[PDB]
Order: sequence, then structure tokens, then C-alpha cells
Amino acid sequence: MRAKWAKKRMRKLKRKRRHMKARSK
Amino acid sequence: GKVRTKTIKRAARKIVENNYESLKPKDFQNNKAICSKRNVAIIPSKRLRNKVAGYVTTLMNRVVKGPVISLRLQEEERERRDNYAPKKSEFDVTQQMIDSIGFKCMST
RNA sequence: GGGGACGGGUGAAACAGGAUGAUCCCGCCGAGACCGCCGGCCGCGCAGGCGCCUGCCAAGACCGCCUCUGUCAAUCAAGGGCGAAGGCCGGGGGCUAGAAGGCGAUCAGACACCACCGUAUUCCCGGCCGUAAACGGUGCCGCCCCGCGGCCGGCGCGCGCGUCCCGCCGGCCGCCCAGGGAAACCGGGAGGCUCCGGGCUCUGGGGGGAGUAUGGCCGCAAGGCUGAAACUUGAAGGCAUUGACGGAGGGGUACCACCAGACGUGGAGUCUGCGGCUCAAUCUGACUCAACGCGCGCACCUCACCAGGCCCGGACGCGCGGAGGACCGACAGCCGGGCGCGCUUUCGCGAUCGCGCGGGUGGUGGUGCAUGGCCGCUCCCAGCCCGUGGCGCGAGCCGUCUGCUCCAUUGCGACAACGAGCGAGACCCCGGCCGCGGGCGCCGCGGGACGGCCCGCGGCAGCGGGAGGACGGCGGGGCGAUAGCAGGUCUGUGAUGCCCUCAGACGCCCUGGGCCGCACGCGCGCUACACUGGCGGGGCCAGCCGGCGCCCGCCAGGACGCGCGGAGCCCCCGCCGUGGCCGGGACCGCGGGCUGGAACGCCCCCGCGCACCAGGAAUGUCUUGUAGGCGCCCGCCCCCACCGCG
Repeated sequence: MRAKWAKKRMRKLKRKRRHMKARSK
Repeated sequence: GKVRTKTIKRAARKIVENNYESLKPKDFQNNKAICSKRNVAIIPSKRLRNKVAGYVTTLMNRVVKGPVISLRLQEEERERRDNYAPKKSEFDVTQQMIDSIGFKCMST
């Protein structure tokens, strides 16, 4: 399910991006 | 694999229809002479003639055994039935449906 | 408690379980899930959803109604509630299944699928989450709406009367005429709509970027809801049609497929072709089937290639030069395989021309990706199409068949098709049997054989046997559809586009070598690997279609003459006696000969005596006069074949 797997990669990047934002908050 | 082709079958069927009288049921050899007759058909080559006559033998045996190419020799009987009128007519000779119309057949 | 070696598992396996007695059987208990078969074009519900028993508690649509009320209605931002699963957070509980996690096979890897074990979870209770292909991918209320069927509930009419018949209302459905649509299909609407307007909410505006960034809110989180732009790009998409394809299904079918076999190759020497390479030159073209003893035998020639040379075979036409000469050879000596090739030299020629040009002319030079022609291949295929009509907006369908038989679109009985074709058949050559004619030579025309007959089983088409009959159901071949292929040949072609070469020619000759050079890998063949064999004698049997005598010589060969001729295998007797031997014949040392201008070709004799003692992984060919064994003919041929046509 490439659409499903693509939204899982987006969700992973969005988790890492929000976490990195928090380190520099 | 000896399946008589339409070319052999079409010619053979016409020959029985044209001259059912000339042909005989168990005789390929008589049929070959009738088929080879200059008047009956012009078959170029020996093989086609030999085969067409073989097909007439089977077809002739079949059209003598039963009406299996129309047979005028048998059409008269069919025509006799076509003109046949039973002398006593079976059908010339729900109950209240006639009473309903107004004229009562089998009144009462 | 029993009884005694496995058990699990799988596509096969393997791991974990077995004498601490498993699996298996029987009783017994505990624990938690879960409602089987009935169970659905059944139903209920606002969706999500909903199935054990006995209750208990509030509901809900529908129907029936001369019950009450009198517009109290509809659709809906914000706002509220509900919301499968998975997840979460507190409490339980805990069988099973089971993300993670671990193992065991597989595979190049497998860490994935399949097995085995197993945590979260699944189950309950209180919260949170707020999402699903949450779909019927179709908002809701309203009207009209064409018939035909089923099913569920309520009610009514009628009659024998039964859970009958016929309705009505509300649902749940199927098929459709109209209509609609780009179609697939909707038709209880996706109809009544380019002749477009009942009401009301929601969303969309080419494809990505991107549901991302950022801001807000919401959440315990996971995340939800809202939500860009810069920038990139000429397409993305829908539904149908035709082909190609499938590890999709259903028929078939073929030793170019397999059964059951055979005879093999690949392994060894050799022989031919190819790759690689070496080269002055090794002319090349062709690379799965469908390149590779192929493009019909390389002393020279061929011949395209090299190392050197010769000359015009620049025609015919315009201007110009030219009879004592335009053109055009030559003794000797030289130089040089050689050439009056050049030269020194002095001797001719005889208009047959020179010189430039306008233009030829040839070229086995290229490109078969400019081509004709031929030919390979799809295809040893059975398919290919037409006239009119039917169907669709069209691409396209129908005839051309999801039924049966063939070797076959071979037939048959069908069918919005109905008639035609082409291919297959038919045909034609060559047989094997029977007439007659003919005989300078067993050669000229006819028959016979048709699934005809029998016994079945069959609408049929046929088929399966049995025969009779030289002959049986396809003896063997020739021809071989349509649509194509960037298959191959310009090096067959007064085939041929176009460029190159053109007088020191890619013209044409002459010489000598090349293609046959071999560290190599491979394709087609041949001969072997012996006793089913060799070897020495003796018989002797052929077809395609073809002649010999005499003497000399070990043969090879040659001289002489002239009208004609013929295999192996096999059979009979001997020798060898399992030894690389008397298997096998490879190079080389001579020798004697042939065709030849010429070996660098072939032949024979006397030496020699190579590997191979039956070929690994792989694959090929093949069904009656068949495979194979065994020779002969013919092709290209100066000589030559292990090759091909036979």
C-alpha cells in the first residue's frame, strides 16, 4: 500500500521534525 | 480424419436431390458411374468424383432409411396431408364465461 | 486410569514435544473467551453496528383509524451528542489468536511469505482518541415517474379454505421500456436538464509541490481539524476498443513437445566454419530459435586483400594546336622476377589524333537503416477478408459459433445476420497393383480406394473396432493464406537511389604471397575407443543412373588401343585371444607417382604408432522400409570431400 507507506514516512518525518524543533525551543 | 469437406458434401447432396432414382444405397460403384455420367455432373479429376460418389452412398442409404435435400418423391405425401381435412371434425363438436357475454352456449 | 513408540508440522522440511510413558483414548476439574449448523437478494438500527438462556427496563419505525392539535414545517454555520478497528490512560482479567520479539526451513540474500514459540492487544469497567475503500465510492426534504418479478411487516376485499386469491401502505431487492450518460452503466434515477430555475447545506476548478511549511485550536500522547506559497511541468485522470502479455482459467495440439524407447553429441584425435589474436596481407558478410561444411571445393585465376609494378578500355561533341608529321612503337647496352617500365641510343609510325572543356565510362567501394528482385522467419500456423444489412458517438463489433468432430475456420446442427471468396482441401510429381498400346532403352495413356462395405456407438459431423482388398482412413514430397519483419544479400543481377574513386583509378592487367598464419573458447562432422571386433583369404547383392580392352609398374600412375559395364554390408573358412594388442590411426622421416606454367593439392608404398579402454554438467535427432549400420552417385572440381544434394 504505497499511499499508506508514504503517509507513515510523512508521519515519521513530522515526529522527528517536531522533536528537533522542541530541542531548540 | 477422412471428414468429407463441404465441396464434396455440397456436390453430393445436389446429386442425390437431382437423381435420387439413379443412385442405389449400398453400391458406391453404381453411384460412381452415375456421378461420372457426363450429363449428371462435370467433376474435374478422379479423386473428387470418387469421394462425391462415396458421400452419395452414405447419403442415399440415409435418405432411403428416413426423410433426412427435399424429396419430391416424398413431397406428395406431405401435400396430401396439407390438403387433408378430417371428415369428422374433432373440435367443431369457463362455463359461465358464455353466460357472461350474453349468449349462453350449453345454456344451463 | 489405560496402552506402548513415536509425535508435531509442512508445499517438502526443520525447531520446540516422546520411556519424567508423549501422541492417542476415557472420565474428572479449572480458567477465560465465543454464540455453530438454522443464517438469507431475512430483518432491525441515526450511522458505527447488531445472533446462547431466563427475566427486567425504557424505547422505535410501520400499519389500521369519521382520535386530538392547527403550521407547530424543511435544510442547516456556530454549538451539542454518537462513532468500526487499532491506539492510549487508570482499574480488572487472561483461554485463544496474536503487531513486537525469538527461533526453523527457504533464497544469492529473506532479517518476508510457510512452520514453531510468544509480549502488548483481543475480553470487562471507568475515561481519552475522533479516524476507515465510515462506500451504495451517490447529502437531505418535495413531486412526477413502465412494466415485470421475488421478500419482510401491517391492513383490507373476495371465495373453499387456505398460512388461497387480489389489492393497499411502508420498507428490502432483482430485471428492464422510455429517458439519460463520454461510456461502464442508472433506471424507486445517475430520468423528467443546452427545450437548462422546487427548496436547502456541503465540496470541487490540470498534474505535482503538499496535506508539506507555518500559524491557530484540540489531544496524555499518537496525532486530529484547519491550511499555504515559492517553484516545477504538458500532461495527469475516467470509461470503453483492439492487440501483446499472465507464474489466469477452459478447450485442444505437435518426437521442430514430452511418454516408452532408440541412436547420439558434449569427453579423444582429426575435419570444416566461427570467436580471439597474429599479421605486409590474413577480403569479408552473418550472431537465440531464424549466425557458426553458411553465402556450391581458396597453388594461379577466382578475389573483393596485400607487397610491387602496366597502360586506357576520358567515348562522343565545341574552341585550340598537328603531314615531315597529331597520334605512336623499337635492336643492343643499362636499371630492373619482369615489362622500350625507365634510360643511353636512333629508328620507325601515319590521321586511326593530341590539348582543355561540356560531359562520359567503369569500381566485388559504402549503406540491405534509400531500394527492386529473391529469400529467411513468424507459420510444419489455421487463419484472412468481402457485398449488403444489424449494433454503437466512435475506435470497433456481427457474419468469423463459450455446442460438438477433424490432421486442419475439417465438417455438422445452429445463431442479426445473409450470401461470397482466399488459405487447408483439391491439385501436381514420384511410388506400390491392374489393363491395353509400345519396345534401340520395360516406357506411353487409362483404371483402383471411396471411411465404399460390416459390426457398433452417433441430431449430425463422424468415430471405435472387423475386415475384405499391392494398397486404409495423413505413402512420400511440390505449391504453399493474410498481415508483417528496419531478417539477410548493393560481393548474383545494362538490378538500383545517393555519396565517394576516377589516369599514380576503388578502370584493367602482370608477378609473388594472403584468405589454409595459430597461447586460445566454441558450432557442424568424421574416425576411434575392439571378440556384436579387427586381420588373411573364398563367394556375392544394389539404386541414383552409369563404358571398356592390352601391357608396364609394389602401388601410384601411365602408354597402348577400343565399344561398351556394377558396391559395401553380409555369408563360408582361417588367424589373433582380451594385451592400448594383431584396438585405433595422429603427426613426422624418407621414397615412388599424378593434375599441373607452376604445390604451397592429391595419391600410393616403406617406417612411425597420437590421444581415446565408452565421455562431466548439459542438450540434440528420431516411429516402417522408420532410426541406425553400410557403401555408391552427383554438385562446386586444374588437382582435391571427412561436406552438401542424393
